[PDB]
Parts: sequence; structure tokens; C-alpha cells
Amino acid sequence: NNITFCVSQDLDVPLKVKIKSLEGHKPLLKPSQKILNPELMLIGSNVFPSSDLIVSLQVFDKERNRNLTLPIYTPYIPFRNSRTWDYWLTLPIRIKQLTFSSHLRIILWEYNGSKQIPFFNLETSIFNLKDCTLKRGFESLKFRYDVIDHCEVVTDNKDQENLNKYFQGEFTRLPWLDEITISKLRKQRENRTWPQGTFVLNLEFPMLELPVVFIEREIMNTNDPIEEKYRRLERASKNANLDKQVKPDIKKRDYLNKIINYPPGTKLTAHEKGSIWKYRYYLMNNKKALTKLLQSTNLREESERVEVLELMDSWAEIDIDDALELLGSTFKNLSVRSYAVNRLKKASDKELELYLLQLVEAVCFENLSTFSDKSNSEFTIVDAVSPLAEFLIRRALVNPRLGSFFYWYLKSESEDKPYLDQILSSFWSRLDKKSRNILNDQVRLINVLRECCETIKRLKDTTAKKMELLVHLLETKVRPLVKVRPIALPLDPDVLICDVCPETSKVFKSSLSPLKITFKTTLNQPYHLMFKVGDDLRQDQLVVQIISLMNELLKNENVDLKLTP
Amino acid sequence: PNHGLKDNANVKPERKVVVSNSYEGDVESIEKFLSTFKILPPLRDYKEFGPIQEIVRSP
Amino acid sequence: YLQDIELKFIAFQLLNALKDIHNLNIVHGDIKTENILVTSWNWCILTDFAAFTCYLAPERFNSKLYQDGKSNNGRLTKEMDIFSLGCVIAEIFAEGRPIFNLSQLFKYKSNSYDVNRSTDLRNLVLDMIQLDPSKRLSCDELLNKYRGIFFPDYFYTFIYDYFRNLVTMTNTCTNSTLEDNVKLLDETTEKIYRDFSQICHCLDFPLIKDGGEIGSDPPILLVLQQFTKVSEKIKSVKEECALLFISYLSHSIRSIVSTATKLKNLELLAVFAQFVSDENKIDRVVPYFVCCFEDSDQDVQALSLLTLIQVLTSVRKLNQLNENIFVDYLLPRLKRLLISNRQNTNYLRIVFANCLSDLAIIINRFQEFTFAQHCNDNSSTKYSAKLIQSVEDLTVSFLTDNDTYVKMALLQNRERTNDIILSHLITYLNDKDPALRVSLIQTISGISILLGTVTLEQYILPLLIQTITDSEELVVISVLQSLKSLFKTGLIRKKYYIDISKTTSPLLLHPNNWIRQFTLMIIIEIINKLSKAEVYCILYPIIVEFNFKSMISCCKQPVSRSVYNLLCSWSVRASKSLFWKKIITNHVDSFGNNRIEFITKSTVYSHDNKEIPLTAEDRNWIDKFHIIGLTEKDIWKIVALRGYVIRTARVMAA
Repeated sequence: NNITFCVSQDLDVPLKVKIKSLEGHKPLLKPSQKILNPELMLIGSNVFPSSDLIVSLQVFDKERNRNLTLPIYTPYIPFRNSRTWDYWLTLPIRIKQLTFSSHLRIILWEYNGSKQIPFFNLETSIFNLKDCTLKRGFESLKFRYDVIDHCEVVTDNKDQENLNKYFQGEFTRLPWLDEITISKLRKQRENRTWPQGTFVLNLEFPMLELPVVFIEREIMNTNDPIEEKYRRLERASKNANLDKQVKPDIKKRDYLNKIINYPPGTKLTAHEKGSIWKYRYYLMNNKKALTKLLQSTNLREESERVEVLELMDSWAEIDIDDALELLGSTFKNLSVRSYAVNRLKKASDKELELYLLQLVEAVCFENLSTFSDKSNSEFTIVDAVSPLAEFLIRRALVNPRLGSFFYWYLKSESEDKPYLDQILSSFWSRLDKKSRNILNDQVRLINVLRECCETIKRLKDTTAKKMELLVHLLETKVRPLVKVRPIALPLDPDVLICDVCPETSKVFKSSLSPLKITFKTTLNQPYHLMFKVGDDLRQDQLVVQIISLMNELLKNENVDLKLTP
Repeated sequence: PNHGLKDNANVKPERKVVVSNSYEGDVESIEKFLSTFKILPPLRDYKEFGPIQEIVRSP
Repeated sequence: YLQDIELKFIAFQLLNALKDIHNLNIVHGDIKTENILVTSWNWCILTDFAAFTCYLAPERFNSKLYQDGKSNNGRLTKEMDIFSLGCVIAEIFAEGRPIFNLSQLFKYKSNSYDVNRSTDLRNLVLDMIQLDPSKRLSCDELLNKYRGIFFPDYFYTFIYDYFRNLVTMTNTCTNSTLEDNVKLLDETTEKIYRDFSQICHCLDFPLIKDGGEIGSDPPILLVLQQFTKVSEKIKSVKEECALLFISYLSHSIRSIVSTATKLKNLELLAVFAQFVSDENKIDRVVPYFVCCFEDSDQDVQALSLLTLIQVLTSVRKLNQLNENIFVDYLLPRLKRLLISNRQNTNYLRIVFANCLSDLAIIINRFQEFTFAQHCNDNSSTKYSAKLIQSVEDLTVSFLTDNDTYVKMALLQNRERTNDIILSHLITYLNDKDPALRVSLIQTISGISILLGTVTLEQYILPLLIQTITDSEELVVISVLQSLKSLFKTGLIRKKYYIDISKTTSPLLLHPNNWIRQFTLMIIIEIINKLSKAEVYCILYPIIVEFNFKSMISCCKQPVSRSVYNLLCSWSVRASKSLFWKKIITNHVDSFGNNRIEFITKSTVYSHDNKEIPLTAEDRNWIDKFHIIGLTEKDIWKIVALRGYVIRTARVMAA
């Protein structure tokens, strides 16, 4: 065993105490039984029971007079043998948990007579004033009816024996003579005293190391109020007991409706959320009051989720424009994504323009995906390698152009998220028809074409030299364009490309080294195209898509700003 | 003792010799406990009564 | 919820003191708006120089005296303008809506206003409202005109406590850890000063603190948490005590900077001593939140159980009809929080809650009190009765969930829960349900008789407190005592406790007559507890002549007369069980020997007949190794049953 100083939280587990000896008062049978005497006619008169001393241990808490530790009691041997145990016992409170404020207590319960067994009481302190718990060491105690305690004299000698356990500087011959000091501690049995109304007990609790004790640590995080407290109070006011739901109406219904007309991304207050909670009737009435009421409540327990999801299919179908508010990652609810997918089951041409945000949704489509991945891996563990997602898959398999758009959108997300690379294969498996797959491979050759452009951007030469080289490369590319069959156009999925005019092509003088080429389509018309590499165009691309969508929003107003998308 | 070895796997601190001043807190009782032990036994050796010679032996 | 009657007056008083101090600082004129005063977890109002859509508070002087910018006049202001602005702001705080309007200013120019909304308060406010400079608002004079003689001193001590809060409230400006430090320190100092501060206004002798232990030392200072109760809300508030400062200090105690935070929250739970219906609801609501909050230290569950115990010590009838289903849901929330990290001990909390089951029944009685209160009206007595009946039928499910949790904790194995089931059995009186729980505890007693037979003893001793119908199970309990005679010596003492407990109240004479006929014969053991159990035979015989003869048949005392003479009889019955223990060792040795031979020269006596023949020469020399006296000639046939019992104890091994 090793001695060392180790603080409360630093120290790990719960306390234990071994208890052994006592001091015979000799006033009774050696078990402290019945108070023996020649006057025993009175003992029959006093009905004096013969009590066999046993023990019990529980700790008085902190001297705060609360109750913490566990009462515990052992078996019975002769207490006329003076019950020498050295028996260990314990309870469930760690040293880290143990408050430096704490105190031991013990009650010796004998076994006396009819409905009779005795009781004696004592108490003491757990740790040192030096914070070491009983110095993690052996001791001896004394106790009376009340207000009594322990000292050290011969117990101070025994404490020096604990200094043998406390590892004062020691040697091997000293250890043999410490066996001779087992003979000496054997000689220590000579002790004698004859007090009354009080008793002594020899109790050793030597540990390896000296404890130390303190409070537990804590964490301050994100002279102030906080968020979770407001949650506590607000949630405390959330009772809603009597379940009867009235269907009242008044002029305040208009004001409440106006309160529900606020923007989707807004964070509602307390009273407003409750007012929207009692607005369930009108909330079901107005289609624009759906998502707002959905965000007006928080679903955690199945209690709220019950009525919520029950009213999910009950309420009027919301506008698809307002459906994009509850389709975000802000609401991860299964019933929400379900019902929204049911509302988004209809896919218009504007869904193809919404594919850009659908890629964002695809990036946000993964929540606790370990279960789904394991589910797929379960069926993937057979053959060797060589949810609204189902709706997106059906929409991808439906129209080949939409599938090409989904693949092209997956091409960008493949870099950021590694799962998208396999999700592209899952998308290829989502589309049964391979008719679009051939043109998808012909359009996959465009990656090798871009690799050829990068190969042309690999070598450094003169401006005119790189121009002529770009012309030769445009010819070599013109050979492949005629060699390979027609594919899908970058400008529009409907239009198909035929070939490209070599001499009509141009070259940018910028640092990005962009390529400008006029390609004759299947409509027998030249189409100029400017491409770039070695950079992320996702910014300007999403901005362009936003410009086109906004242009559609302007066209919806029957007025054109004449902006080129 | 084996539990003390597990506590050694937990690895709290300790020192036999003098250690640097600990951070303020409830550990100030342990620091005062360190101040509750008599010290400078060795310091009395080099303090006064001149210098200290060395042992020179012979066959 | 944080808004209260005396609370608004307290905040307004603080604002008045701050404004008066500002007036004593020879500086004023800051525009008053409703956004000036801010609140924190301490729930205190703090005004700033910058009070920044909202209705503005105009200064009558600067308004009426303004012509072309007062002929290009520079910056000007007086304490009067701050008195009028402060007035209007105070009214705005009182009502919740302000008086500021164009028509209001025009009415101020009309020197008349309609007053609709206390006498002294209205006058003191109208003093500053009428004319700021002219009517002499005199903030200091109002500060001396403060109504409460008590409230002034209490808020003076609370002003010092507000200085303590300021000490807590206190590139590089201030450290981040300094906030947490200031918090924990503010709390510790708050309690340490809360001793004498409690002593100041409306105290009590007994308490849970050290100074409270000194106060309870005069009034006589098993294990339970108890202190001075509310006593019907401070005897219906004879001293008129209403304080939200305690709830403020509790809301401030919601945070936690150390394990001193445990004593902090405990001190808040002690501060809950003031009894208010609506306040007790939020106070108790905070406790469960604290429960489910910190999974770091296990002490959180303990403190939560303490605050919950205080909530059980609240003892108030339900103010709102919601209190029923809210408690029903409160139980479910605590059940959800009951699921937590492993190796943590929830046993104490289980015994505590089970002891609080009676308080749950009292909560049902509080629902009945709500029904009775709702029955006071006309044509609403039968409605409240039916409502209470339906709510009780719905409460049956809650009781089912509670019993389910109880059976779960009882089935959990973590033997500390079994000891926690003792208080559960003590408070089980509130539950009148079937014996199924006792059957689960019986199966638990069997599984305990398998492994934890020492604990099975202590549980069985406590199991004698059942005191329930169907006395036919008591026979199986007697068989369980015969099964308790198996190994554990503690089980023997426990069975002796159950023997005395059964000796107090009997059931069937004859069955217990034969029972005690065997048991008293087995009571001749020299064990200290065995003598105690042997002494119950005389008490049994008390509850006559035919029984006297029947007992005289097996009587070992020739000189026996009465109870005292029976004591002399037991005194003459003195024997040594050491040689009996050695004889048991010889019995186990015989069990290790060969009993195969049945040769010589199954009923009850057949066991003894097979016991005697088991040895011949060995048992003879063994009998010669003992005292071998005439008093040692006693056969003790019960030692054969205890021999098969110890054979079961050996059957628990190889």
C-alpha cells in the first residue's frame, strides 16, 4: 500500500470500515448482558433480559443534521468473546461524492429478550482537520450516552503502529522486528480500565493513502440569466390540465391571425405560442397558420406529439410555398418530413428549379443515418461489391432529364460529402431504365474533356501559342464530338448537341484561363459556351439559379425587368 | 493497495519533497496541512557552525 | 409568475432609492423609458442611463418652455423632470401600460386628468405627476414617506444584500471565471449571513443549519429529514409575511459553481419555508428541473429529493384545478428522470418517494379538496363529484404506474433498493391494493434465500410488518421461518423478531400450538437470541388447564410455577452450545462420511432414526470428547432438522 495525498473528486470510490474490538465493563455477563448480580430476585423483578451485543453503522451528515449514509449491521458471535471481528463493511457514497462536511455514527444493538435487544449510541468525525480521512488510519474510540469522544494515548501508540502503516522510513530488518512488533502488538493486550456509563472500542481503518477532500468541480458555459432557465419556467407554465377544448370566437381572432401571419424564420414568444396553442381551431382553418402553429410548439415527449401528429393529417393542406418553411432541417420530425413528402409528392417543372435547394436538402437529409446505413449494409453483406429519398428516387426515375439533373447535382456534392459518391450509384440503382444512363456516360466523357482542358492548362506558353494550341485542342476535341453520339446540353436538358465549330471558338485572357467555344446543336444553330476549371463556381451558380428563380417571381407579377438569366 | 494502483491509473498528484504553491480553493486546508508539518531539518545543517568537511580514510 | 404584489413595490422601492441616491449625486435628467430597468436571475430591477418606438416620457417644463429651441438655449435639466418622468414610468410599471399620449400632454396643458386605477400611493404619485418643479415631488421626502415601517428595514437589509449582489455583479475589464466565483461566493455568504438574517425578521428556533442546530439545541436537538413546518401558511400569515426575495435567491441558485451549490439549493429549499400556493408550485417545479439537470454528481438527486420532501411538507390545498393532472404528469416526469447513468444509487430516493406515497394520497385528498371547493356553488356539487370520480378513475392508472415503478425497483438487483423497500412497506398503508406486491417480495425473498440470504434475513424481519388480511399466508410465512432456519444466524434472530411480532397478535390457536410445540423444543439452543425467542413461550401460554398439561408433557422444568418461576426455570436451563457446534461439525463430518449402510443391530421420526444410525464408533468417541454429563444427555432432535438445513447450506456449495 502507498500513502499519498488525494483530494475528494481526485479520490474515486466509497468508504469502508473494518471494526474489531471493545472494552469489557465487567458489570454484567461479558456480552454486557442482563447486568448480572446476586440480587437477581430483582433481575426477575426488573425482568432483565440477557443481551448479546451486536453493532450498526450509519453516518450523521455534515453536522447539518441531515441524513445521508446507510445503516448497516453484521452477524452475531459471542460478545462474551468480546466480539473481536476486524470485519469490514461499507456503503454507497464515494469520496468524490463525500462532502468534507460529514461525520460517522454507530449504534450497538444487542440481543436481549422478548421484543428486546439493546441499543447504545456513539458518533465521530470522518476526515481530519487536515482533511485526511481518519488519516486513512487505525484508531480507537470512547463513548457515553451523549457528548463523548475518542482520545489518543495508547491509541496514540496504536496510531504509531498506524505510522508503521503510514510508511515512515523503513527497512527490511525493521520488518522482521515488525514481526517481533506483531509480538509487541500482541503484548499490547495488557490494557486495563474500569469506567462506567461509557465504553471503549478498538477500530482500525488504515488505508493505503492519506485522503484529502474538497467540493466537486463545475462548468460555467453558454452575472447573468440564461436560456434553459426561461425554458424551465415557461415549461412550468405549460400545464393545460382540463382537457375540454372550447371553440370560442371573437374580434381577437383577427389579431391572432395577424400574429400567425409573421415570417417562418421568426422565433415566437411565450404568450404568443400559447395563444397559438388555443388557436388550434382557426389554426386548422387557415392554411397559412399551419407551419406557424407547428413551430409554436416543441415536440419532445409523446404526449404533445400525439395530438400534434394526429392533427397533422387532420389540418387543411398547406400551400406548397409555405411548405418550404417546415421542410427545413429546423424541424427533423418524422411525421413532418412524411407529410411534407406527401405534399411534395407532386413534382412540377419548378421542382427542377428547386433541385438546387433539393441538393441542400440532400446534404441535410442525413440525421442519425447509422441505422439506415446498417440496414443497407445488412443487405450488402450478401453479395460482394463490384423517407422522402424514395420520392426523390421515384422523381429521378420518372424523367431522364430530372435524373440527369440529380446526377449533375450529385457531382458537386460528391466532393464535400463522401457518401454522395455512393449515393450517385444508389441513384443509378434508383433509375431502372438504362436509356438515360448511356447519354449519362456520354456526358460523363465531359469529365475527361475537362481533364483535357486542364491538360491544356498544365503547360505554360505564349498567349498566341496557347491560342493556336487551344485551336488544335479544339480540333482534336471536334474529332471526338463527331465520333461520340449526341448528348444532353448544359444550357437545357431538352436540347441536344451535335458538334462544335473549331474556328469559331475563343479563349479568355483572364487568369482562370476559361475556354469559349461555339458548338452547333442538333437544331443546326451555333451556341457559344464559356467553361472554367480549377475553381468552385457553386457560389455564382447558386446565385444564378436564385436570379432565375427571382426572375420567375417577377414573371409571376406579369412584369419583366429584362434581366438575362 | 491494488485499488491504490487503480487510483494510480487515475493518477492524482502528490509529493514527498517541497512542491510549488497550489491554486487557491478548498485545497488551502491541504496547504495549511503542509504548513502543519515541521520542516527545515536539513536547513539547520548549512545554517550555522561554519562549513562541513568530508570523510578521508586510510588503509 | 415572477410578478407579485410585494415584488413590484420592492422593485419600485429600489428604483426610488437609486433615484434618490442619484439626486444626492447632484446629477439627473436621464430620460425615463420602460426599457431602462433590466432583470436577471436575481429577479432584481436595474436601471441604466440609456433607456433605449415606445411612448416617450416628456418633461412638462422643457416642453412648455420650448419656443424656437428656447431662444437657442443649451443643455438644461433638473431633478424635477426626472421626478415627473420617473412618476409616469412608475405608473406605467404599476398598471403595465403607460399614460403617455398626445391627448395626455394636451390634458396636462389642460391642467386636469381623470384618475382611475392605494390612497397614499396615489397622492404621493400625483405630487410628482401634477407639476414637477411646482408641486415639489421631493423624491427624498417620498423615500421618508414610505408606507411600510417593516418593509423599509427589510429592504434595507435587502439593500445590504443588494450590495452583496453588487459584489456578485462585479482588452481587459473583468475575468470570466470571476463571474462564477462571485456567484458561488455570493451564495455561500448569502447562507452564512442568512442565519442571522433569518434571525432578524420572522425566524424559528429549529432549523437544518448549524446555527439552526444551536437554535434547535434548546428544543431537544430513526433517520428522517424534518424541521419547523409551515403550520397553515404561517398561521394564515399573522405576521403578514410575503417575500419573493427567497424565490429570487433560488432562481439565482439555479446556476452552480461548485459542490457548495448543493448547500445553496438546499438553502433555497429551506427558504421555501414561507408558504404561498402559486409560489410553492414554481418552487417545486424548479426542484425536479434541478433533478433532471445535473447528471454529473449524484448529489443532485439527493438535493432534489430534499426539495421534493419540502414540497411534501408544504401541506396546502390545491388552488388551481390543474394541480391534479399536473401532479400526475409530475410523477411521470420524475419517472423519466428516474432512468439515468449506471452504478448511481437511486435507492434512497426510492425509499423517500415511497415514504411520500402517503403524501401522494394526500394529494388525492387535495383533489378531493378541489372538488369540495368547486362544490360550494349551485348545481356544481354533483358535477365536481363526478369530475373527482373520473379524475380518480384516471388516477388509478397513475397509481398503477407508481406500483409498477415500485415493483421494478424491488425487482432490481444493487441490494440497497431492497433496504429501501423497508420504508416502502412502512408507508404502504396508502396502497390498499392486492397481495401481488407481497408475492413479488416473496419471490424476491426466495431469490434472496438463494444468494443474499443475510439480506433476506433483514428483509424478512421487516416483512413481519405486513399486517394484512388472508392469514392463510402467515402459515407459508411460518414455513418461510422454517426455511429461515436454514443457514444465516441473523435469519434466526430475525425469525425471533417475527416470532415476538406474531406473539403479539395471534391468528389460529391450534396450528400455532403445534408450531410453538416444535419451536419451543427447538428453542433450547444456548444462543443469546435463542434464549430471547425461548422466552416468548411463556407469553404465548398466557392466552388453559388442558394446555397446561399438554405443555407440562414436554416441560423441562419440575419446579416451574409462574413467569418469574419460569425465569428461574430458564436459569436452570443453562447449557453450552459450543459442544453443540462441535456436534454440528460432527454432523457435517457424517455428511462427508458414508451413510449408505441402513443396517442395524420416511415419516417425521424416520429422519431421527436415520440420524442416530449414521454413526457408531466415531460419534461415541466424539461423545467422550465432550463434557459427557447427565445434563448433556439431551438429544436435541431439532438439530437434525437444522442438520438438513445446514445440509442445504452445504448444498449451496460443491
